[PDB]
Parts: sequence; C-alpha cells; structure tokens
Amino acid sequence: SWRHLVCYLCFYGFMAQIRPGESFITPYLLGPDKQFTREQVTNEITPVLSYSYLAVLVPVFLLTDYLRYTPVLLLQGLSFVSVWLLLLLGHSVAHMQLMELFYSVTMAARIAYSSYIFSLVRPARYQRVAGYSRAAVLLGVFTSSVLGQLLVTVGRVSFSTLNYISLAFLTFSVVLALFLKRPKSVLARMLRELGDSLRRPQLRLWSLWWVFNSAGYYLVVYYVHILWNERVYNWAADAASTLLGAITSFAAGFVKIRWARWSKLLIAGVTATQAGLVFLLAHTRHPSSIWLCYAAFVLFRGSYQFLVPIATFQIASSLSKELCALVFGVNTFFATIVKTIITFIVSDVRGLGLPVRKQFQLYSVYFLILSIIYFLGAMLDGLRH
Ligand SMILES: CN1c2c(nc(N)[nH]c2=O)NC[C@@H]1CNc1ccc(C(=O)N[C@@H](CCC(=O)O)C(=O)O)cc1
Repeated sequence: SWRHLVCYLCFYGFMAQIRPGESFITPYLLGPDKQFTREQVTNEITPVLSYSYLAVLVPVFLLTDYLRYTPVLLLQGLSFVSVWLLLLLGHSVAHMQLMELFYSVTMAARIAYSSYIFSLVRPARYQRVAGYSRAAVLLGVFTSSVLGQLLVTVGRVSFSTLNYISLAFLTFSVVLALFLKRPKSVLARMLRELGDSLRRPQLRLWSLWWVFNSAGYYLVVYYVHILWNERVYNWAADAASTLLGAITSFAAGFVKIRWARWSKLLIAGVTATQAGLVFLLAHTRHPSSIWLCYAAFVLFRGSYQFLVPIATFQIASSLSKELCALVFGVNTFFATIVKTIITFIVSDVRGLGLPVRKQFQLYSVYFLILSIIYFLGAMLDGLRH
C-alpha cells in the first residue's frame, strides 16, 4: 500500500470536507423551505453549536486515541450524514438543535483525523504528511465553498437540490472512511503521561501556541465573518483565504527549518505578522482599502494555516505514547475556552460591549502581546552559555 496509505488518507480528507450545501445552511433555513425566523435561528439554533462543541470536545479527545481513530472518524462521517438528514427532514426547532449538535460533534472529531494522520505513517516524515493532510483538508473546504457558491449563483439550483448533492457527497465520504486502515483506570495513566509529556520544550511551546494563537485566529475569523455580514466578494475572500491557507500548509509540509533552534523566532515572527495583518484589517474604512483589507484577512489565514501543519508535527514528535490525539484535543478545547472567555469579555452585551472595530483593535493588541511574549521568551533563552 505505497499509494493506498497517505495518498488515500489525503483523498479522504479532501472528500470528507466537501459539503456544497454547508455554507448556505442559514439562508436555507430562512426561506420558503423551513419557514424559520432570524430570531429563532440566532437564539435557539446557532448557540447550540457552541454549547455542544465545548461539551463534546471533551469525550472525543478523551477516548479518540483509545479506539484507534477509525470508529470516531466513521462517527464524524455519520454525524455529517445525520446533519443533512435533519436538514432535509426537519420542521421543529428541536430537530435543528439536534443538527447543530451533530455538526458540533463533527467539528470536535476533526482532531481525530488530524491525529490519525500521524498514527498511520512511520514517525520520521511526520511534517511532510501533516502538510499534505492539512493541504488536502483546506482544498476540500475551498472546493466545497466554491462548488456551493457557483451552484447557487452561476447556475440555477434550488437549495433543496444543493442539499441533496451535499448529502450524496457525505455518503460517499462515509463510504471512503469505511476503508481506512485501523491502526494498532486508563484515564489516570493517560493524565500522568500527558503531564510527563508537557515537560518537553517543543511540545510545551507549540501547545501554548495552539491554545492561544488558534483561539485568536478563531475569534478574528468569526468577527470578520460578522463584520462582512454586517456580497459575492465575501465568498470570494473566504475561498481565496482557504486556498492560500492550503498553499501555505503545503509549504510548511515542505519546510526544512530546524526546530530545536530558530523555532521560537519563527513562531514570534508569524504571530507578529498576524498581529500586523489584523492591525491593517481593523482600520479599513469607506475608501477602496476594504479591497486591500480583503487581502489582509487572506494573508491572515495564510499565516495561521502555515503553522498548524508544523505545530501538530512538532507535537507528534514529542509524544512517546500514542496520545497524539488527546494533546490535540486538549489544545483545541483550551483554545475554545480562551475564545469563549474573550467573547464573554467583549462580545456579549453584559460584558465590555464595544463596536466591532474596537474588538479588532483589541485583537491586534492581543496578537501583538502574544508575539512580544514569544519574542521575549526566545531572547531570554537565546544564549544559555
Ligand atoms: C453549520 N453552522 C451553522 C451555520 N449557519 C447557521 N445558521 N447555523 C449553523 O449552525 N454555518 C456553518 C456553521 C458551522 N459553523 C462553523 C464554525 C467553524 C467552522 C470552521 O471550523 N471553519 C474552519 C475552516 C477549515 C475547516 O473546516 O477545517 C476554520 O478554520 O475556522 C465551520 C463552520
């Protein structure tokens, strides 16, 4: 299986992220297809995603490496199929809450594929496979967005037919996941090994990056989404951003930079670049600079997605046991915790309610201080002689 091991896995990663009808879930609900209201979707349906995500991210990471990453990938595929079954056949708001819960389950289980990538290949070329995997996933997301948008805009396709197409694609993704090769008080032993592994320098630094920079990137992405929502150029920017992320993840898969040294400077410079990109993003105004702003966000996802195929790799090379998925899940869970803490701090009305521009200035400052802390840490241990 020289061709059936990593090529097939990246093929499945690409085809499992194809969902032409995913990007139009809201407008499909708000129309002469479900007869929903904006208030119903934005109170009783959308927050169910957040509730379920920061509840189901825990068991998924806790047991995902125990059952060898294949059954939970099949569960993610079946959960996408269940999401689209609820979408095609759902009237009460309870069914849409169930659909949001299942979509949250898939979002939680993405880490399972992220770690199954490392569980398959031999622990030597981890980086070159992480890059390929992230590139395949981002190509899948970009293809899904492009296909859905061109099907609804260039062609004349009703949302029902698009959702049927997406259901067929998800069924094929489940069929593809069926054939994946399954690799070879447990909680106390796992926690002890987790604490033992966190003492390593590279794993510690990159886990901190995943906890903080990923949370910042999620916050920035969601708030650019709401800011642009608050039109064809929106999908154009999102698709271009995903494409640049895929290209940069492939490049990171090809990167040869040493990691014992010349690594903290790398993360510091990448985070500083992200801070500058958000800095430019916040202060765009009525003039055509918005177009230039449209580029900056793309470069934003051209930076964070340049480090995920590296970070995961650098965590896969520092975990002696087969706990490469528990650490990824802990990092994602804590990133979600940090993101929701910040959202409670600023986004909510009961919190420090500020305009979106103020939020983006605050995120620029937060990325800048993260990069400054990383730079200070790099300089503190620079000599050690
Ligand atoms: C279905 N969800 C939803 C909706 N719209 C409504 N009205 N209700 C919903 O529940 N639109 C899609 C949304 C899903 N929300 C999200 C949240 C995060 C990501 C997300 O993780 N995007 C990745 C892109 C790359 C990838 O998929 O791996 C990211 O980097 O943020 C996707 C959808």
